[PDB]
Amino acid sequence: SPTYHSFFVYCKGPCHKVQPGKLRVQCGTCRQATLTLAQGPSCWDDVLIPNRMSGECQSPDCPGTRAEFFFKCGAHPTSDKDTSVALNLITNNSRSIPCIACTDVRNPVLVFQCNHRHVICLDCFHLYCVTRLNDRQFVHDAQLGYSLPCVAGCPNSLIKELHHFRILGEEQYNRYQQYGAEECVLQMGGVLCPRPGCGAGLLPEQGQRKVTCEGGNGLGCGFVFCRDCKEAYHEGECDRVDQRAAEQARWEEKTTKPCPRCNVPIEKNGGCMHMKCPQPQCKLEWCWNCGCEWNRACMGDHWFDV
Ligand SMILES: [Zn+2]
Ligand SMILES: [Zn+2]
Ligand SMILES: [Zn+2]
Ligand SMILES: [Zn+2]
Ligand SMILES: [Zn+2]
Ligand SMILES: [Zn+2]
Ligand SMILES: [Zn+2]
Ligand SMILES: [Zn+2]
Repeated sequence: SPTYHSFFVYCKGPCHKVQPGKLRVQCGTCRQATLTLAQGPSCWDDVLIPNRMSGECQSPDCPGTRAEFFFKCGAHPTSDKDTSVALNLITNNSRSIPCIACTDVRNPVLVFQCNHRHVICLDCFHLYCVTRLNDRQFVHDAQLGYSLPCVAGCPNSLIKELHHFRILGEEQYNRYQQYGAEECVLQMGGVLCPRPGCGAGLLPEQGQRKVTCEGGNGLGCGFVFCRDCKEAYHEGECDRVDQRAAEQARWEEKTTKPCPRCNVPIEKNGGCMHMKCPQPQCKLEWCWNCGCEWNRACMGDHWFDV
Protein backbone atom coordinates (compact mmCIF):
# COMPACT_ATOMS: atom_id res chain seq x y z
CA SER A 1 0.00 0.00 0.00
CA PRO A 2 1.14 3.56 -0.84
CA THR A 3 0.90 6.01 2.07
CA TYR A 4 -2.47 7.67 2.60
CA HIS A 5 -1.97 11.43 2.93
CA SER A 6 -4.71 13.56 4.40
CA PHE A 7 -2.56 16.67 4.73
CA PHE A 8 -0.68 18.93 2.34
CA VAL A 9 1.61 21.82 3.19
CA TYR A 10 3.78 24.32 1.33
CA CYS A 11 7.41 23.78 2.25
CA LYS A 12 9.58 26.92 2.17
CA GLY A 13 12.73 24.84 1.80
CA PRO A 14 14.46 22.77 0.82
CA CYS A 15 11.41 21.66 -1.15
CA HIS A 16 9.96 24.99 -2.30
CA LYS A 17 6.73 23.33 -3.39
CA VAL A 18 3.65 21.55 -2.11
CA GLN A 19 4.41 18.26 -0.30
CA PRO A 20 2.38 15.81 1.79
CA GLY A 21 2.65 16.87 5.42
CA LYS A 22 2.69 15.46 8.92
CA LEU A 23 0.27 16.59 11.61
CA ARG A 24 1.69 17.20 15.07
CA VAL A 25 0.49 18.52 18.43
CA GLN A 26 2.16 20.17 21.44
CA CYS A 27 1.24 21.73 24.78
CA GLY A 28 0.19 25.34 24.22
CA THR A 29 1.94 26.27 27.46
CA CYS A 30 5.38 24.64 27.34
CA ARG A 31 5.51 23.89 23.58
CA GLN A 32 6.54 20.23 24.01
CA ALA A 33 5.24 17.10 22.27
CA THR A 34 3.75 15.86 25.53
CA LEU A 35 0.15 17.00 25.09
CA THR A 36 -2.11 13.97 25.48
CA LEU A 37 -5.57 14.24 23.94
CA ALA A 38 -8.65 12.56 25.42
CA GLN A 39 -9.83 12.19 21.82
CA GLY A 40 -8.06 13.06 18.58
CA PRO A 41 -8.98 15.69 15.93
CA SER A 42 -11.77 14.94 13.43
CA CYS A 43 -11.75 17.93 11.08
CA TRP A 44 -9.79 20.95 9.90
CA ASP A 45 -11.59 23.18 12.42
CA ASP A 46 -10.14 21.04 15.24
CA VAL A 47 -6.57 21.72 14.11
CA LEU A 48 -6.75 25.22 12.56
CA ILE A 49 -8.76 27.10 15.19
CA PRO A 50 -6.71 28.01 18.29
CA ASN A 51 -7.82 26.49 21.62
CA ARG A 52 -10.53 24.40 19.89
CA MET A 53 -9.20 21.21 21.50
CA SER A 54 -7.94 20.28 24.95
CA GLY A 55 -5.98 17.64 26.81
CA GLU A 56 -3.43 17.22 29.57
CA CYS A 57 0.32 17.84 29.41
CA GLN A 58 2.42 14.89 30.54
CA SER A 59 5.48 17.11 31.08
CA PRO A 60 6.70 17.24 34.69
CA ASP A 61 5.24 20.28 36.50
CA CYS A 62 3.24 21.59 33.56
CA PRO A 63 -0.44 22.60 33.97
CA GLY A 64 -0.98 23.18 30.24
CA THR A 65 -4.15 21.87 28.65
CA ARG A 66 -4.26 23.71 25.35
CA ALA A 67 -3.74 21.52 22.28
CA GLU A 68 -1.57 23.33 19.73
CA PHE A 69 -1.47 21.79 16.25
CA PHE A 70 1.10 22.42 13.53
CA PHE A 71 2.26 20.70 10.35
CA LYS A 72 5.66 19.71 8.96
CA CYS A 73 6.88 18.77 5.49
CA GLY A 74 6.85 15.01 4.94
CA ALA A 75 9.54 14.91 2.25
CA HIS A 76 12.52 14.84 4.57
CA PRO A 77 13.54 14.85 8.19
CA THR A 78 12.48 18.07 9.92
CA SER A 79 12.98 19.76 13.26
CA ASP A 80 9.86 20.28 15.40
CA LYS A 81 10.53 23.99 14.85
CA ASP A 82 10.49 23.68 11.05
CA THR A 83 6.72 24.13 10.65
CA SER A 84 4.87 24.56 7.37
CA VAL A 85 1.51 26.12 6.58
CA ALA A 86 -1.38 23.76 5.89
CA LEU A 87 -3.13 24.05 2.52
CA ASN A 88 -6.42 23.05 4.12
CA LEU A 89 -8.34 23.10 0.84
CA ILE A 90 -6.14 20.37 -0.65
CA THR A 91 -7.87 17.04 -0.17
CA ASN A 92 -7.15 13.34 -0.60
CA ASN A 93 -9.25 12.24 -3.57
CA SER A 94 -10.62 9.11 -1.88
CA ARG A 95 -13.93 9.55 -3.69
CA SER A 96 -12.29 9.65 -7.14
CA ILE A 97 -14.25 12.80 -8.11
CA PRO A 98 -13.27 14.02 -11.61
CA CYS A 99 -11.64 17.42 -12.19
CA ILE A 100 -13.86 20.31 -13.24
CA ALA A 101 -11.51 21.36 -16.03
CA CYS A 102 -9.76 18.33 -17.53
CA THR A 103 -12.21 15.70 -16.16
CA ASP A 104 -9.29 13.52 -15.05
CA VAL A 105 -9.23 11.76 -11.68
CA ARG A 106 -6.14 12.92 -9.79
CA ASN A 107 -4.75 13.07 -6.26
CA PRO A 108 -4.61 15.23 -4.42
CA VAL A 109 -7.18 17.85 -5.37
CA LEU A 110 -8.33 21.29 -4.22
CA VAL A 111 -11.94 21.54 -3.02
CA PHE A 112 -13.52 25.00 -3.00
CA GLN A 113 -15.68 26.13 -0.08
CA CYS A 114 -18.69 27.05 -2.20
CA ASN A 115 -22.03 25.27 -1.65
CA HIS A 116 -21.51 22.75 -4.46
CA ARG A 117 -17.96 22.14 -3.23
CA HIS A 118 -16.45 21.90 -6.71
CA VAL A 119 -13.25 19.96 -7.23
CA ILE A 120 -10.17 20.92 -9.24
CA CYS A 121 -6.77 19.29 -9.72
CA LEU A 122 -3.55 21.04 -8.76
CA ASP A 123 -2.34 21.35 -12.33
CA CYS A 124 -5.60 22.98 -13.41
CA PHE A 125 -5.69 25.16 -10.28
CA HIS A 126 -2.28 26.43 -11.30
CA LEU A 127 -3.55 27.32 -14.78
CA TYR A 128 -6.63 29.12 -13.42
CA CYS A 129 -4.40 31.16 -11.12
CA VAL A 130 -1.81 32.11 -13.73
CA THR A 131 -4.47 33.14 -16.24
CA ARG A 132 -6.34 35.28 -13.72
CA LEU A 133 -3.03 36.80 -12.70
CA ASN A 134 -2.03 37.65 -16.29
CA ASP A 135 -5.46 39.02 -17.24
CA ARG A 136 -5.29 40.91 -13.94
CA GLN A 137 -8.60 39.51 -12.73
CA PHE A 138 -8.01 38.74 -9.08
CA VAL A 139 -10.84 39.79 -6.75
CA HIS A 140 -10.10 42.43 -4.10
CA ASP A 141 -11.47 41.63 -0.66
CA ALA A 142 -12.26 43.85 2.25
CA GLN A 143 -8.90 44.15 3.92
CA LEU A 144 -8.36 40.46 3.26
CA GLY A 145 -6.28 40.85 0.12
CA TYR A 146 -6.47 39.45 -3.38
CA SER A 147 -8.04 36.00 -3.80
CA LEU A 148 -9.97 33.90 -6.33
CA PRO A 149 -13.40 32.25 -6.07
CA CYS A 150 -14.34 28.80 -7.39
CA VAL A 151 -13.60 28.42 -11.11
CA ALA A 152 -17.34 27.85 -11.66
CA GLY A 153 -17.87 31.46 -10.62
CA CYS A 154 -19.78 30.39 -7.51
CA PRO A 155 -20.56 32.99 -4.81
CA ASN A 156 -19.11 32.81 -1.28
CA SER A 157 -16.20 30.80 -2.62
CA LEU A 158 -13.24 33.16 -2.18
CA ILE A 159 -10.13 31.39 -0.90
CA LYS A 160 -9.54 32.71 2.64
CA GLU A 161 -6.23 30.93 3.09
CA LEU A 162 -3.98 33.04 0.87
CA HIS A 163 -1.05 30.65 1.17
CA HIS A 164 -2.88 28.42 -1.31
CA PHE A 165 -1.37 30.70 -3.91
CA ARG A 166 2.09 29.37 -3.06
CA ILE A 167 1.32 26.44 -5.34
CA LEU A 168 1.93 28.82 -8.26
CA GLY A 169 5.66 28.64 -7.67
CA GLU A 170 8.02 31.33 -6.38
CA GLU A 171 7.94 33.41 -9.58
CA GLN A 172 4.18 33.55 -9.97
CA TYR A 173 3.63 33.78 -6.22
CA ASN A 174 5.96 36.83 -6.02
CA ARG A 175 3.90 38.51 -8.72
CA TYR A 176 0.71 37.74 -6.80
CA GLN A 177 2.13 39.22 -3.62
CA GLN A 178 2.94 42.34 -5.63
CA TYR A 179 -0.52 42.42 -7.21
CA GLY A 180 -1.83 45.13 -4.90
CA ALA A 181 1.12 47.46 -5.40
CA GLU A 182 0.69 47.12 -9.17
CA GLU A 183 -3.02 47.84 -8.94
CA CYS A 184 -2.36 50.89 -6.82
CA VAL A 185 0.33 52.36 -9.05
CA LEU A 186 -2.19 52.22 -11.90
CA GLN A 187 -4.95 53.78 -9.81
CA MET A 188 -2.61 56.64 -8.99
CA GLY A 189 -2.42 57.28 -12.73
CA GLY A 190 0.98 55.60 -12.95
CA VAL A 191 2.11 53.18 -15.65
CA LEU A 192 3.94 49.83 -15.89
CA CYS A 193 7.15 49.40 -17.85
CA PRO A 194 6.04 47.95 -21.21
CA ARG A 195 9.05 45.57 -21.20
CA PRO A 196 7.65 42.14 -20.12
CA GLY A 197 10.87 41.28 -18.32
CA CYS A 198 10.78 44.42 -16.26
CA GLY A 199 7.24 45.68 -15.73
CA ALA A 200 8.23 48.18 -13.04
CA GLY A 201 5.52 50.31 -11.46
CA LEU A 202 6.37 53.89 -12.44
CA LEU A 203 4.94 57.22 -11.31
CA PRO A 204 6.20 59.82 -13.78
CA GLU A 205 5.17 63.50 -13.63
CA GLN A 206 1.47 63.96 -14.30
CA GLY A 207 0.92 64.96 -17.93
CA GLN A 208 4.44 63.89 -18.94
CA ARG A 209 4.34 61.71 -22.07
CA LYS A 210 8.01 60.76 -22.01
CA VAL A 211 8.57 58.16 -19.31
CA THR A 212 11.86 56.65 -18.22
CA CYS A 213 11.88 53.34 -16.39
CA GLU A 214 13.63 54.45 -13.19
CA GLY A 215 12.68 54.94 -9.55
CA GLY A 216 13.16 54.36 -5.84
CA ASN A 217 16.39 52.74 -4.66
CA GLY A 218 17.91 51.81 -8.03
CA LEU A 219 14.75 50.33 -9.50
CA GLY A 220 14.47 50.56 -13.28
CA CYS A 221 15.60 49.15 -16.61
CA GLY A 222 16.32 52.45 -18.34
CA PHE A 223 13.80 51.98 -21.12
CA VAL A 224 12.40 55.23 -22.47
CA PHE A 225 8.93 55.03 -23.88
CA CYS A 226 5.80 56.95 -24.82
CA ARG A 227 3.14 56.76 -22.16
CA ASP A 228 0.21 56.60 -24.57
CA CYS A 229 1.10 53.78 -26.98
CA LYS A 230 3.71 52.07 -24.76
CA GLU A 231 6.17 51.95 -27.68
CA ALA A 232 9.71 53.40 -27.46
CA TYR A 233 9.68 57.20 -27.18
CA HIS A 234 8.75 58.88 -30.47
CA GLU A 235 9.03 62.59 -31.30
CA GLY A 236 5.71 62.90 -33.09
CA GLU A 237 2.38 61.17 -32.55
CA CYS A 238 0.89 57.77 -31.72
CA ASP A 239 -0.98 55.69 -34.31
CA ARG A 240 -15.24 29.21 -18.76
CA VAL A 241 -16.78 25.99 -17.41
CA ASP A 242 -18.45 22.87 -18.85
CA GLN A 243 -21.86 22.32 -17.21
CA ARG A 244 -21.56 18.52 -17.13
CA ALA A 245 -17.96 18.60 -15.83
CA ALA A 246 -19.05 20.97 -13.07
CA GLU A 247 -21.87 18.61 -12.04
CA GLN A 248 -19.47 15.66 -12.04
CA ALA A 249 -16.82 17.59 -10.11
CA ARG A 250 -18.76 17.87 -6.87
CA TRP A 251 -17.32 16.64 -3.61
CA GLU A 252 -20.61 15.39 -2.15
CA GLU A 253 -21.14 12.56 -4.67
CA LYS A 254 -18.04 2.12 4.65
CA THR A 255 -19.90 3.23 7.79
CA THR A 256 -19.05 0.23 9.96
CA LYS A 257 -16.06 -2.11 9.88
CA PRO A 258 -15.37 -5.23 11.96
CA CYS A 259 -12.67 -4.78 14.59
CA PRO A 260 -9.53 -6.39 13.22
CA ARG A 261 -8.70 -8.34 16.39
CA CYS A 262 -12.11 -9.39 17.76
CA ASN A 263 -14.40 -8.76 14.78
CA VAL A 264 -17.27 -6.99 16.57
CA PRO A 265 -18.37 -4.12 14.34
CA ILE A 266 -17.66 -0.47 15.01
CA GLU A 267 -19.33 2.64 13.58
CA LYS A 268 -17.17 5.53 12.40
CA ASN A 269 -17.36 8.34 14.98
CA GLY A 270 -16.43 11.47 13.05
CA GLY A 271 -13.49 12.00 10.71
CA CYS A 272 -10.90 10.73 13.20
CA MET A 273 -9.08 7.51 12.18
CA HIS A 274 -8.30 6.51 15.78
CA MET A 275 -10.58 3.53 16.52
CA LYS A 276 -10.98 2.15 20.03
CA CYS A 277 -12.59 -1.27 20.50
CA PRO A 278 -15.05 -0.95 23.42
CA GLN A 279 -15.06 -4.74 23.88
CA PRO A 280 -13.39 -5.64 27.24
CA GLN A 281 -11.88 -8.84 25.91
CA CYS A 282 -10.19 -6.99 23.12
CA LYS A 283 -9.65 -3.23 23.50
CA LEU A 284 -7.68 -2.92 20.24
CA GLU A 285 -6.80 0.62 19.20
CA TRP A 286 -6.56 0.81 15.41
CA CYS A 287 -6.53 2.93 12.29
CA TRP A 288 -9.83 3.03 10.39
CA ASN A 289 -8.05 3.43 7.02
CA CYS A 290 -5.20 0.97 7.27
CA GLY A 291 -6.73 -1.58 9.62
CA CYS A 292 -3.46 -1.79 11.57
CA GLU A 293 -2.70 -1.00 15.21
CA TRP A 294 -2.79 2.70 16.09
CA ASN A 295 0.59 4.41 15.75
CA ARG A 296 2.48 7.67 15.21
CA ALA A 297 2.82 7.28 11.43
CA CYS A 298 -0.95 7.10 11.20
CA MET A 299 -1.42 10.17 13.40
CA GLY A 300 1.03 12.09 11.26
CA ASP A 301 -0.16 10.95 7.87
CA HIS A 302 -3.91 10.90 8.53
CA TRP A 303 -5.02 11.52 12.08
CA PHE A 304 -8.35 12.46 10.64
CA ASP A 305 -9.74 12.16 7.12
CA VAL A 306 -11.81 14.37 4.88
ZN1 LIG B 1 10.11 19.97 2.38
ZN1 LIG C 1 3.12 21.56 28.71
ZN1 LIG D 1 -17.91 26.06 -7.04
ZN1 LIG E 1 -7.69 19.23 -13.84
ZN1 LIG F 1 11.55 48.86 -17.26
ZN1 LIG G 1 3.17 57.08 -28.57
ZN1 LIG H 1 -11.89 -5.65 19.08
ZN1 LIG I 1 -3.48 4.51 8.92
